[PDB]
Parts: sequence; C-alpha cells; structure tokens
Amino acid sequence: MSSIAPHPVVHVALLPSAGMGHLTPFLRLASLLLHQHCHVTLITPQPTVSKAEEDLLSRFLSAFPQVNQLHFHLPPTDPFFLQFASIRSSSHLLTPLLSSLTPPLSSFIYDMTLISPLLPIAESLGVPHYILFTSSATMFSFFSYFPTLAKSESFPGKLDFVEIPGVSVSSIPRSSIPPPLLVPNSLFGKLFMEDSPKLKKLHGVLVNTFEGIEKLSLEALNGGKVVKGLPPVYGVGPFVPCEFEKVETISEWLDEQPSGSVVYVSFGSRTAMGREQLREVGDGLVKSGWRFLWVVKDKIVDRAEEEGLDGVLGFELVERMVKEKKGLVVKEWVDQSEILGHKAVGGFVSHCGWNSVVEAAWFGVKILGWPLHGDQKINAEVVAKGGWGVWKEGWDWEGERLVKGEEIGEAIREVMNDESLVMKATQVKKDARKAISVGGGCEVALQKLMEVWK
Ligand SMILES: O=c1ccn([C@@H]2O[C@H](COP(=O)(O)OP(=O)(O)O)[C@@H](O)[C@H]2O)c(=O)[nH]1
Ligand SMILES: O=C(CCc1ccc(O)cc1)c1c(O)cc(O)cc1O
Repeated sequence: MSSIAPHPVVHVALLPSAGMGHLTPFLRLASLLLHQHCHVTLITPQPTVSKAEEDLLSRFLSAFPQVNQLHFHLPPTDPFFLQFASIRSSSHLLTPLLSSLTPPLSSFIYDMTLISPLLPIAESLGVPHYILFTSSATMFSFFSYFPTLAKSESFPGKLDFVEIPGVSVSSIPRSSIPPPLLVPNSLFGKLFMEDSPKLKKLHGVLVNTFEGIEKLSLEALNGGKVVKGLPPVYGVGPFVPCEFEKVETISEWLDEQPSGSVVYVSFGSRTAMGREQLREVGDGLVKSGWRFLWVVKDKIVDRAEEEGLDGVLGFELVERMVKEKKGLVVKEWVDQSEILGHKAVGGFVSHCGWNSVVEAAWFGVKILGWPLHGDQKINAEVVAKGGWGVWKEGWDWEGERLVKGEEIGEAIREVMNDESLVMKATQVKKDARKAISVGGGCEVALQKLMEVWK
C-alpha cells in the first residue's frame, strides 16, 4: 500500500559431500527450496568420485540455470571415504567464496560429514546454519549418542547393545553397529568423535524422513530424549524424485511385465559384491521363479568398471537367465526411481541405503533388506519395525559369509508372497504423501525454516 519493492530473496547455500547418496538428497532439497522461491548457491567439490555424480550435477544445473554454482576445486582406502577427507581437509578454503555471496546469504546447509571444518566458517557468515543428514533419523540418533558410548574405557571391545531412549529401533545390537566404529582408528570413528559433540552449535538438523516411517526417532530427538540440548530435527522427507535426474529399453521391458510381477535388485551407487557372492544372487533370482531387474556393480566406483557383464556373471548363470526369459540384468546407471515407480515392480531387494529406502517408501514398494555395510543394518530394522520389509539378521555384513542362492531365492519368495508387507508399504506410501501435504511434517518444517530465514 505504501511500497512497491522487489520482495526479499531467501538465499540458501548448499554443500554436498561425496557419493550419489549425498548428492541426490542435496539436489532434491535444492529443488524443494527453488519451489519455495529461494535463491540457491550450490558448492560443488570437483572432481567427483563417480561419473554418475558428474552427470547428475550437469543435468541439475541445466534444469535450473538460476542456481549459482560455486566451484570447489579439490587438490589431487575406500574412494568415497578418501573424498570425504579431502573435502574436509580443503574446506577452510571456502570462506572467501561464501563471504562474497550476493544477494545476502540467508542460511547455510552443509553435509553432515563436514561439521568440524565448516562450523567456524558458518559462524563467521552470521546466518542460521544446518547439516543435511543423509541417513535415517534413527542413525542420526546413534550418531548423536556416540560420544556417550565412546567415553567408556571398555569401548569398543565391550558394547553389546545400544538402547537409545524412545527411538524407532529400541535395541541396536553390536552386530548392527557400523563396522568402522568398532575399529579404534578409523576415519568415521574420528569423525564421529570430533563432530557429534559439536551438534549443539547448529541451528538445526534436516533429515530426509517422515513420521510414517520413523515417528519414534523423530519424537525422541525433538523431546530431549536422545541427547539434551540437541538442535531441532526437521523431518523434511520424503524427498520426491525430480525430473532432472532422468537420463528406453528398461522401461519398455517393464511395460511388458504383469503388474507387481518384477523384483528390482540394487545395492546402491558405491557397493560391489564379491564375485562369488554376486553369482549367488543370480542363482537365487533364478531359483525364486520371479521376474527380476538386477542392477550389478563389479566395482565400487563406476569409473573403474572394466569387465563385461557376461564375464562377471559367468557362462552358467548367464545361460540360465537368458533361457528362462524372466530377468533383465544391467551393469549401468539406471533411473532407480523410474523403476520403483513402475507398476510392474512389486518388490525391492535393497541394501537399505537410506535414499533407496525413502524412494521405496514413496512408491510403496515392500523391501527384502540385504544390508551390506555402514548404516544399512540399522536402516533395515527401521523398515522391518514398520512392517513393510524384512531382512535376514544372519546373512551378516558383506564378505563375512557366503549367502547361498537357495536361501536368497527362499527369502525373495517369502517377501513376494507376503501381502501384509504390501498393506503396510501402501500405508507408508499414503503417509509419505501426508508428510508433504499442507499440515504434514515436511510442509510444517519448511515453513518454519523459511520464516526463520526471512
Ligand atoms: O543404478 C543406480 C543406483 C543407484 N541409484 C540411486 O542412487 C541412490 C543410492 O543412495 P543410497 O543412500 O540408497 O545408497 P548409497 O548409494 O549411498 O550406498 C538412490 O537415490 C538410488 O535411487 C540410481 O538411481 N541408479
Ligand atoms: O556411520 C554411518 C552413519 C552416517 C555418517 C557417516 C559419516 C559421518 O561423518 C557422519 C554420519 C555410516 C558409516 O559409518 C558407513 C557407511 O558406509 C554409511 C554410513 O551411513
């Protein structure tokens, strides 16, 4: 009535660390913020470990030319862990690029693996600053609680159960603890010890989760039950898959299969089974009798792939799969969300990386959990507690045992024959939509955050 002005711009800077499991939720968060009319600066540590990260970033930036990319050129062990440490070690060199941002920065959201080097930088900027935690809220509870465990003089040798008050997995046995945390000199063990005590300095923690799958962990974190004085935890999931991620023979094959008849199999973007274990997967898929879409990795890093899929699988397995005409096997980057959203896919053999879990939740696809490393056993039990997936506790971390094709096929048939899992997965899918609708946890949290930043 008394002013005609360019309405103020909320400017968010984002900093993702290594791996598709970190880039993907940051770019989906970016898309959400852009839809709330934020200006977004994206800091891109270069070069990326994997080609998939490289190509996704390119597709994102061409989909959103309004995004301001800040190049973060890194100086020249698990290759993604090595990148985590390099980004961390070079982070103190981001201050001049963040200080010079225009329009004025409103908030700063950085990767949970970068807390210690970035915290003083964020405090220098004088804006609300946050981590985006890319794993489950239950895993975040474990992360927050870790200094309480590691203070013990019998850590890590004497620790049989981790029972965090009020969370979605009330008892985490030692066999589900991320294995590096039980080795007394690992990168993540040191990161946990240096970073978790500094959580209280953040303005908040964003998590790609929602009440439909982690109601208890969300309530425990925000009620002071996990660690007193933790910053507010915002359930801003489910992160809905976005158009820019798409890159047509797979979808054409899925178009030919009966509804719900295909078992999708993938163990993420950075994990490769051993050769013998990999071939047992194929044996189990054939033995299951179900149609399957099996995504194979022979190397951790896609750039390192060097053997043809026929040689990886071997003559005998290839021969059985081509003869029965029930499965499709690919050693390439697929559009996992396009696949999970296809009516033909009725189940998901997943390593239970958190992004894959929440995608399965979004599409209501029941899970056969096969956790392999890291946070995956905790995530598998978050799913199983909700009754929309199952996992076999005795299969153990990848490389500890050889899971045979007979028991893989039995587990696949068990999950695909279980209609109670579909019922619960469909209610999760219903709640996934509630979370992003007006009044849902994600809509409420984003409006809170936007109002603080304004
Ligand atoms: O061929 C592939 C493999 C993976 N993904 C996606 O890559 C991410 C994997 O992240 P997650 O946290 O599930 O596991 P991680 O890859 O970090 O082990 C998810 O968004 C999957 O949809 C994909 O689109 N195509
Ligand atoms: O322990 C965690 C929890 C996430 C996490 C990793 C690093 C960090 O600095 C903070 C939180 C973990 C691993 O240990 C190993 C993994 O393959 C994945 C994974 O999710």
